Amino acid sequence: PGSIDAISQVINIAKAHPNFPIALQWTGGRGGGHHSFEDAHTPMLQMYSKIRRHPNIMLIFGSG
Amino acid sequence: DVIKGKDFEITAKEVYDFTHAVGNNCEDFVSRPDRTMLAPMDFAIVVGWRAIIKAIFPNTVDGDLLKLVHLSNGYKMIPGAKPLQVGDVVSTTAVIESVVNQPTGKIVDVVGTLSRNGKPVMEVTSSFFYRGNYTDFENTFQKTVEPVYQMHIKTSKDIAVLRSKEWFQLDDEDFDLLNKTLTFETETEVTFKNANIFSSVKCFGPIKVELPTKETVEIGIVDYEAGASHGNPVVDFLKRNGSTLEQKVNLENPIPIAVLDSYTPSTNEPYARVSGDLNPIHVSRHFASYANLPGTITHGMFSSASVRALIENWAADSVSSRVRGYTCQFVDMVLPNTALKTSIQHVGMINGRKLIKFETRNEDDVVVLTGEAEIEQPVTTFVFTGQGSQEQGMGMDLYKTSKAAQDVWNRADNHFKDTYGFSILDIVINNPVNLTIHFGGEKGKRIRENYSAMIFETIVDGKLKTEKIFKEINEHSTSYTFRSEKGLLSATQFTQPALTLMEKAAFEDLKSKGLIPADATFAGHSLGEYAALASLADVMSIESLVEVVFYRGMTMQVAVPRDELGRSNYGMIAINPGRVAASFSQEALQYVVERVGKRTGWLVEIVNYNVENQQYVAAGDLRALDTVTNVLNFIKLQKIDIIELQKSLSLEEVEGHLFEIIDEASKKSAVKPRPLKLERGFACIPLVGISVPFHSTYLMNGVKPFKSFLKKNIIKENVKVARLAGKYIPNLTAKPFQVTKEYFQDVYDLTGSEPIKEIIDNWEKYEQ
Amino acid sequence: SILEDSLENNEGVPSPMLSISNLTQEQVQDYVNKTNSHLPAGKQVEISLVNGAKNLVVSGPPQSLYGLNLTLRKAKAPSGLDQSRIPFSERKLKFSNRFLPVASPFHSHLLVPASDLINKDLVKNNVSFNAKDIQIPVYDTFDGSDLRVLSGSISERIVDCIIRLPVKWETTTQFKATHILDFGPGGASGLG
Amino acid sequence: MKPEVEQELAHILLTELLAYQFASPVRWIETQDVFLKDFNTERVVEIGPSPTLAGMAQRTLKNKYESYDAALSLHREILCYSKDAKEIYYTPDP
Repeated sequence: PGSIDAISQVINIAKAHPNFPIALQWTGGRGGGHHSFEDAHTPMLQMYSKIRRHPNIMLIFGSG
Repeated sequence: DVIKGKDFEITAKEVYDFTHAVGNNCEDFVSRPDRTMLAPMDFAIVVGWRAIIKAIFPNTVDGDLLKLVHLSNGYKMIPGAKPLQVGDVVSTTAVIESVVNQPTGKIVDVVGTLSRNGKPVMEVTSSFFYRGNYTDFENTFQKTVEPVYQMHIKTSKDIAVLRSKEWFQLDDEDFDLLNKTLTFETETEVTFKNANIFSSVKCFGPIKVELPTKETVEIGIVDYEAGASHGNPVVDFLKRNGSTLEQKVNLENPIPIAVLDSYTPSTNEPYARVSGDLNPIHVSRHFASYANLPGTITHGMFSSASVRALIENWAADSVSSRVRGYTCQFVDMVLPNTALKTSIQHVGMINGRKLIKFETRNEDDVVVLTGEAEIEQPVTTFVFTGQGSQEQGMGMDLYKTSKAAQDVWNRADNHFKDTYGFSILDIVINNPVNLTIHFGGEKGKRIRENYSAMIFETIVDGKLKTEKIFKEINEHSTSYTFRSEKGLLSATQFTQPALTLMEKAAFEDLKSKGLIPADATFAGHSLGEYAALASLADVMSIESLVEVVFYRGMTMQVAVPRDELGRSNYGMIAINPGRVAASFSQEALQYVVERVGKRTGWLVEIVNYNVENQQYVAAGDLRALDTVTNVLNFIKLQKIDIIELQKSLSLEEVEGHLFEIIDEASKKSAVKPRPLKLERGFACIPLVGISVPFHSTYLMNGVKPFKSFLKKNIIKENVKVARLAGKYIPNLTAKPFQVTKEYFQDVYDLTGSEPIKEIIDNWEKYEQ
Repeated sequence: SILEDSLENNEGVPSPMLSISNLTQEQVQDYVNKTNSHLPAGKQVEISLVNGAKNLVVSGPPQSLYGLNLTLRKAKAPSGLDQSRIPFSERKLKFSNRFLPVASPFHSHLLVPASDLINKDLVKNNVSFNAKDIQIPVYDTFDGSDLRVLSGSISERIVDCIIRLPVKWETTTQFKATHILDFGPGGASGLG
Repeated sequence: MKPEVEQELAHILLTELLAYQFASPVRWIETQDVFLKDFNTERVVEIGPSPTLAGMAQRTLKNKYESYDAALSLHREILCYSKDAKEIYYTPDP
């Protein structure tokens, strides 16, 4: 994911199969190569609680 | 006999009680911190009730008070009077206007006049009805205020017929009625003696004549008197032989405002207590039942104040101040706990106020209430446009539809034809490339002298250098010719009349539709200030206007030395301090222009201060304009914050700093050909057309010849002070016209004028 | 006219308490300080509730709160602006604001007058709260403190705490606990 | 002050203002501020061929009355006789 909506999408793929490991690699806008107009903290700061109510989501911070 | 009431102090709490009784939750009446409490115009009835109701009591007006009926009641605010306040002490006076025996019963029309501090504040109107069969005729009488009749004395027999009537009685019998317009403001007082036959008929009022200003002056009297009459001859005459001026003017289509839901109170005691109407009919079932009513009828007065509140809220946007007139017809009765959809539309105009009509029906869909209200327009200000935007055919559409328009144009077009030999309508209608006047027969020669007397005076060091405006027109000239490669509509001597005319016409149509607010403020931009003064203050005739304005243009055309091809040594530049730099302020443009003024010893001054930090206009020496336009271009590409360099360096330091910048650009334009062609800038635009540095100090010598021209056209008697005081914003001063020592001084300061200086100096000419 | 406009601009039906969301307490106070600049004492609006982080509640006369509402209306941005292709820093403030369901300006200078009068009344009936009698901490709305550790009248405090003083909700919920029980009005739209 | 006297005076003041207006500059910025702020006009109507003084008073509002207007909840309406007939004569569509 790279968007707040994108994250929310992953959360849905998560409910999809609650027993399956999903590595949500939250990248930021300050990464290398491909980009994003997005801040690295805001999205995560904002989605964290919801991301965390799904045990199958392995939250991984990247970029910078 | 007049009925005197009682003095009445409005307590803060009498208001609380009344508002809450009728259910008026307007904030103007609720005690708020740092505001005086206002009293509802409805409250007038609480004050006058005892003075008014007394009027139906005398023995000569014998009625069965238990069969009494309220027909109507209204309040009219006398103009200029502020609304009732919590502080006020109020004297009430109830005169009983008309008491007439009708087929069905006796009718009494009462008038209240609530005064405050000597002055009258508002009028209250109530009419009551004693039902029954009356022969009381000896105690019956009727006064009515006849509408104003206008009469256009066109012919010689017309004036003959009028002198034929004994009631037509003017001051100087020698008055030249021929070709004037008369108005007849009549009141007719009648007393009955029989069923249909009048006992006596009085009919009096002033006769007035229209002035060029369209003001009306008393010329004489209507004075009719007759016993054993049968009809009113005077009114009949004026009806058939005149037109009836009604001050109301409908809109095109009624405009719906809102449909609201109302309710009558559970009990009537609350209203009765605040109002002083202890009439048992409304409160005691056994009295209601004895009078054969449907029950304990709701106070017709409640519905009056209840509905009024709705009008107040939704039509006046809850600005108590705005409603200045309300009136109410009690169509049918209402019991307590009835629901009332009352609807409100905007129906027309009267004297700048919105005419509003309403109708209230009940649950059975029966009309119970109907009245109208006059409500003030939002604060209005009129600004009159100056030259530059004139288009061919401008406002010619309105000439085709509006009568007001035609009269304005035609009066003017005629004056122009008969004194200068051209049609301003033509020039406007089809922009003519050229136009020759021909000094034909006896009338041709009359015309040319009016051309020959065009003078441009120039007081230079005591000396008065006067020249003919029209050099060439002389005793041997057969014609003159105005020229313009584009079209004469854009040559100021015609442009100005055209503009003034279009505007004055348009405003007089608005005035005719009753759309001009009384307290509106006005201002004009250069030229438009004459149109503004004419439109709102009628300071001059329609002809006087086009005259002054036309000479003002001939004057401008001649005050500047000209070429062979008639070229100008001057011009105007329109600046935008914003475009130079976001840093470049007003003091910055002033500063810069004042330096390039002093430095080059040329002429640049700021002429138009139009929009702060955005639109300015400077005039003067074409060379000085080419410097400023370039000095400016430099400071922009240079990014020179002068507000910052003023802090860091000294006055003399930055002074010299741009004195250098000036001197490198000033060399460049002095070395340019004869009548330098101003070119565009980054924040400078040349005003194509203009050739005179007007609204600079340059035109200071051409003042006193115009200052006489104006005095010969703006007569003392047409300057009504109130039309200007506080409403008129000049251009010299930018402060609302006041005839005060204070104001007079500011004018001297901005101008230095003899007539003024003496006046300031000996202001104590106070006493006649 | 106001009610009309406030309605076609998706704001509430003008009342004495406006609630602004996603603005700094500092940010909010800024706009109000501006609005209040142009008004007389008796018409001014203040922060009533600091319900949370970027959640606040301004309060005053409805009309002057409507004025604040207008100054705000220009500073914001259409909700579906899609600033996803705009660099983060460069984007525009998106934020919510609406009038609240209440007839009176609580916690504002408008009510200070009724303060002394209410207390004078509370005495003329049996009512008072002795710190001896309260059995469990009652956290002060402003302090976050206990109302028992109080020199003067506990009654008089909670009167002035509802009528004049702001509610620093997070600081007044200083305590630590496993569980909070909401007995107050309004299901899931309520304080809990 | 005596009415006739007031006239006589007010008259010459009026004629003075008009005569010298010729030379002195046009203080329109100060003027607009008089009726915009001192008077708080809600309907400023321009009577002319095109809307020039209007867009003038419009810019002035954005440039200076941005905040004043908002707080004081005053809706201002700027109308040119040229283009805004409907709104001046109170005659709309449906």
